[PDB]
Amino acid sequence: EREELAQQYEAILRECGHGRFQWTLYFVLGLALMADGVEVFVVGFVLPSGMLGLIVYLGMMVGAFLWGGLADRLGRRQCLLISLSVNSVFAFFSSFVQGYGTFLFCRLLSGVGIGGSIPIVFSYFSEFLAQEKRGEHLSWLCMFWMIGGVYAAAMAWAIIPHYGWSQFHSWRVFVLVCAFPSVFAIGALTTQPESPRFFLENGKHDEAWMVLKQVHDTNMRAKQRWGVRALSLGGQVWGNFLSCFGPEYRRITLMMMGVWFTMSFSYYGLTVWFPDMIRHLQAVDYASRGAYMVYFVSFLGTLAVLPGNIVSALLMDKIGRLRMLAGSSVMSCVSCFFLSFGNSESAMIALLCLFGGVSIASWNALDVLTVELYPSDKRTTAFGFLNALCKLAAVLGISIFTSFVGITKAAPILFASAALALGSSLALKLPETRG
Ligand SMILES: COCc1nn2c(CN3C[C@@H](CCC(F)(F)F)CC3=O)c(C(F)(F)F)nc2s1
Repeated sequence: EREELAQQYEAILRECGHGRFQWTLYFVLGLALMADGVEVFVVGFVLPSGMLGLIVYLGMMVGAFLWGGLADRLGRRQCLLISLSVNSVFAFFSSFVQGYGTFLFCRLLSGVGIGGSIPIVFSYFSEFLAQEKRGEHLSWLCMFWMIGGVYAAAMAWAIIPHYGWSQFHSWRVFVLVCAFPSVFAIGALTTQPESPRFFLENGKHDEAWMVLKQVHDTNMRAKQRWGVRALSLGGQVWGNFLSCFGPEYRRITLMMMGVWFTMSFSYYGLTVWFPDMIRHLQAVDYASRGAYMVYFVSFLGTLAVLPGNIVSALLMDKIGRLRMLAGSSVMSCVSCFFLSFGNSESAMIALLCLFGGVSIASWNALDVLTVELYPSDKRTTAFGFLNALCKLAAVLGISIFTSFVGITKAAPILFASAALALGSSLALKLPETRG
């Protein structure tokens, strides 16, 4: 069967152990995730400078599902290469455009390219990690999203600190420097093999043996008519997506959808309500008598997330994944309640940092759970579907929370708190990755 092969694969991985190969691949996929973080920041904060920049999220969901589904039939390295190439190509194109139409079309296609970054990188990394400590290592890899977010925030604060709302223009230079991480990720990933789990599942056992030999050698330095092809490939992708909701994985997938949607909705609503709330406070304080404030707030908020991820990774395996996920979701809800006490910009930044640092642990734990609960034959399909669900949640939360801006700080707080409470409730029902 396929369960007995998993035990053999885990035995080979454990016998080899961690080493150079895993860390090199860790940095490669870290660059790949840095690209995704950069694009998320760019869409969330830079593109509006109005509401029509959400097209990039709406394309990120499509790309996430498409690349996740394809990665099971074609490969994690090949499909990640294709997706990162699309993202880099269109991010590079965006710089030379001369209007918002072409600019947003290029950003939409680059978002389609980068949508499948997270699913494929997480499945691809988890397929090289032994069960002994893969939670801590996936949590370590989660850091690179924060690195990319802070990188983009710093480059925006340094390059274009002024609004477009009243390579030559500063924003074009910012665009291409933000595209750089994708190019570095592609260049790094071209030097990596293909995950042997995918080869073994497809039937290329000899290629899986070659990949495992490469891993061991690297670690040893330590211690129309023809259109039926596309039609059938899409058919396999659809069949895997439908099997994710089969007699088994239906309850698991529904719980995963609920928790992922709650987390993403809350986070993406709040991180767009925070700079807007601070800016409205500044406006009313100047009335009590240009854009680099948003980028500085984003830089601080995404930088504050990194200590939380340091603590999460070191404690992911010592404590667990259900315990971490629950103790992070309820703490995120509590911090959403605390958001009321942020009655001034000074406190608003501190509460934003607190919320991010508290919440990163639930995302780490849920990554590990979603890669440990789905077999390799549907890991990337389900992960890409849930990433598309998260992007839709991000669009919905951004829209709602930006509609709340300047009216009341209790509606965003209660929306996020209810979302996180429902997410924590559904997370408590998630089965332990063990079963
Ligand atoms: C989109 O849903 C599938 C996944 N997305 N995703 C991410 C990307 N992040 C990090 C989150 C930070 C929340 C807060 F508040 F803690 F900072 C926001 C987001 O989108 C990661 C990680 F970056 F952590 F590696 N892991 C996965 S799975």
